[PDB]
Amino acid sequence: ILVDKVFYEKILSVESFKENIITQSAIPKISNKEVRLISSGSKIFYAINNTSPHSHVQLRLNRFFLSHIPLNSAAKAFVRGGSYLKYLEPHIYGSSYCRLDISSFFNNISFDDVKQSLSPYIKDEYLIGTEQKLIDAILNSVGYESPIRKDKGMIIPMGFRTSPAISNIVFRKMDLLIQDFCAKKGVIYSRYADDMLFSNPRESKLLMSDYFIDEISSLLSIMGFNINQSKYISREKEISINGYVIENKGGNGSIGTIRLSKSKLNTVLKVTHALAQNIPYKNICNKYIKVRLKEKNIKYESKKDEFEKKYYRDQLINYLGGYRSYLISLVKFHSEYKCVNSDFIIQINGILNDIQNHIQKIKKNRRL
Amino acid sequence: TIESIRVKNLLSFDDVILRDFRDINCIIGRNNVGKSNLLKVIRYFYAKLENKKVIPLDFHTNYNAVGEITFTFDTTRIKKIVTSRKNNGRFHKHIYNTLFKSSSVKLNFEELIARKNSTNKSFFSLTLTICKDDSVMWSVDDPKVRSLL
Amino acid sequence: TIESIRVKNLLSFDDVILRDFRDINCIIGRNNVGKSNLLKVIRYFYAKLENKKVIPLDFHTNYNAVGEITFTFDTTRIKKIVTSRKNNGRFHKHIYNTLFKSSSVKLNFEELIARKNSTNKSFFSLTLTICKDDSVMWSVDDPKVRSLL
Amino acid sequence: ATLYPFLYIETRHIDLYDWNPIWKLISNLNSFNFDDVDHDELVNFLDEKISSRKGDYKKYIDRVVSVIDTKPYTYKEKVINYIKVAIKGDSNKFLETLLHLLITLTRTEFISPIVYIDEPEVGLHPKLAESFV
DNA sequence: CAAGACCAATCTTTACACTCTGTGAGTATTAAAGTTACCTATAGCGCCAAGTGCGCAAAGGATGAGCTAGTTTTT
Repeated sequence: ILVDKVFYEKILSVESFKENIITQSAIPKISNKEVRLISSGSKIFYAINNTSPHSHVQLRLNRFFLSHIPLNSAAKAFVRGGSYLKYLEPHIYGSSYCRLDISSFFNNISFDDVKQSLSPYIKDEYLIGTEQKLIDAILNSVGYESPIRKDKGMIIPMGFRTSPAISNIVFRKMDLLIQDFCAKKGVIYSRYADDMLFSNPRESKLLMSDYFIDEISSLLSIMGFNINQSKYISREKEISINGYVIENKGGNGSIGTIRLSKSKLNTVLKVTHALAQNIPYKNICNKYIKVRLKEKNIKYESKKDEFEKKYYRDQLINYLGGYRSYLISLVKFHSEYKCVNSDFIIQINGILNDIQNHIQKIKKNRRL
Repeated sequence: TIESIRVKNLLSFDDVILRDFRDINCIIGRNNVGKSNLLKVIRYFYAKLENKKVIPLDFHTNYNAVGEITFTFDTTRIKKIVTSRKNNGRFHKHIYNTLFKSSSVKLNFEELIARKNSTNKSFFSLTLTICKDDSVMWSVDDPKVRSLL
Repeated sequence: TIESIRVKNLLSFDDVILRDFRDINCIIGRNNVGKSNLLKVIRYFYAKLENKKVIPLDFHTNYNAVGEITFTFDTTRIKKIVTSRKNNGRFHKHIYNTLFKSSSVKLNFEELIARKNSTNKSFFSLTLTICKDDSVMWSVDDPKVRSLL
Repeated sequence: ATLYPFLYIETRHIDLYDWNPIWKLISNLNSFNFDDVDHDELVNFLDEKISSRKGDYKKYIDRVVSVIDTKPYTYKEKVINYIKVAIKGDSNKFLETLLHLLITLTRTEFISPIVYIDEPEVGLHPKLAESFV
């Protein structure tokens, strides 16, 4: 794709910035009065106003522009058809497993790297007179000058709509380099967001050596990225990643299996047990699940003891339906690839039957 | 008796998997190029199995660096034949040492008995990788296994 | 305009160098296999110059890991034509960018005046390396130079 | 024979790189006398079209002819060369082109050829054969 | 703490300039035709003006209604 002046005049900016084009005025940047500063632990999330000229431009860029630039198959995050299960699937054929993480992935993306990556797909011309270029005008809708990070200048912040696509486009080069490095060693490599998973099917201690870490660090130093030394895992014949267990006993032509730990399913089992023991829905929805109806959210008093009950029932049924959808997604993944343990399949079939029975009982009780 | 054929990033394939084969599998369609590409992939794999010098296949896209061909063989009847106490021959013992030796010495005394000797189906997986510099790599580094397969 | 052809560890060659070529060259001998191998080496080199997919040549012995083909071209006439204050054309100014330069910008003002003598010859060297994994390496990593040559 | 030509087409063992039937059909079905074209005049026209100096393409052609000396062109070869220099470009598609050209050209002439086609559906989807018909 | 290893494609080819029509020794030297040339597309619902919008979210009757929202990963 090659975006020209008319494309930005009609498609990218149909009505938001049409006033600034005929008047021959430069496109303004995003001011500090239009972005929120949500905080979560040691993380800062930037939220833009839902009614702003830049939000519509970002959505149009995401749908029409940042969806056709080719990517690398090793990236399985924020891409249509990608999933965590597809991120774990290729490593079932390996006997040794290694995991790596990138420290401050979004905060360390250089803006000039983004500009260079997006330059070939944008025509080199002046959008507004002889003062502002088309590339700069497009790029002013994705960056932000962080008041807390003025030392680093302006960066692409997490919480915007166009950040993941830009991250994938920027990191395509590093993905290609790492894949080329791993191909010669016979190591399967996959990436989800900023997490890298490496699998070795042969009997060797390459993944447990410091040489692999040094090589990955040297590769990542071209674009200024660093690894996190507190999240380095290297094991053999079994690995656990956020409750997903991948096992392979070893041997020539051996196929591993993927299952879920018991701790991964602990909350749903507790909810099912509480529901089968006739526990009030308020306690179930407040203790196990983190859903609570604050009194401030109430707008009109009207009637009191009829909306809380239906709200809690809807939240419970939505939670159960979502977890059922997750389990049947696992079942569909098994049907497509056949890399799931049989006993786990029996267990999840029983759990699905129990969940469906509980949902039917909840619906019948609500109707009565 | 092949069970699964997987092709990733080769010719006109991005990620194509064929399984559940029957005796009289029939292929129809309008895209004859796809059938020709599948035939070429199979012939290339079987030529590389027998150590023949052939031109590597092309890539669907140049934004990747690998092309993989995966084959799965159902080695169930051969395992039953070899592991029987009645058969004492050179070929049976050689087959056991080549196919079922490495994968069986890493198991304890619980999985071997009453867990893999009743109805289980044994599978053997072989992967061929083509790099960007026209280099060919195997998942198993043993020519004897490839010759026996 | 070609002077040296060198082959190391390929087919039936250990280290063979051919030079001092004349207008007419006659090849005689009872070892026709050597002539066929030389023809194959030349054709393989010129097919790799044009980016064509061909089977890599075999090694004379397996106790090595590389196979080298070296070509040397005489570029005196082209250097005299291009570097004259008489020819201002698109093709004249492109050969100096691709075939020449990157070797005169690294010289001071005393080597250039001594390199303009009427009794000087300019040479260009290309090296092709074949590895054990059927990989191809070039001494100059520029397709434009190969296309121009 | 020259009033009722016979054309035979084999579809199974067909060479797609050979266009001899097309050229024969074009040459036979013409209403122009190509012998009135002056070779010297055309050579002069081409030389004047491409020249940094008057009389340069003629010298090149003469030098080429002085060493490529062979049998002179026949009439059919000359008309084929003229058609090739006039047109802009050189299994099922070949047969369709043959049939369409035969139908189109045989509209202002009293020559009626007869064409035999063997197995037109070799290696074709049924919809492709239906579309051909 | 620094570090070799810094993507693919960006449209595709092809090709001497001069005065002399056969020959050329720059302190840093591609470019103009031809042939193409690609597609992006929409969200709650209903209504009347039929998509460029307006109203409303109580019916209904132009601003009381009433008013929830899945899992997991990255983070």
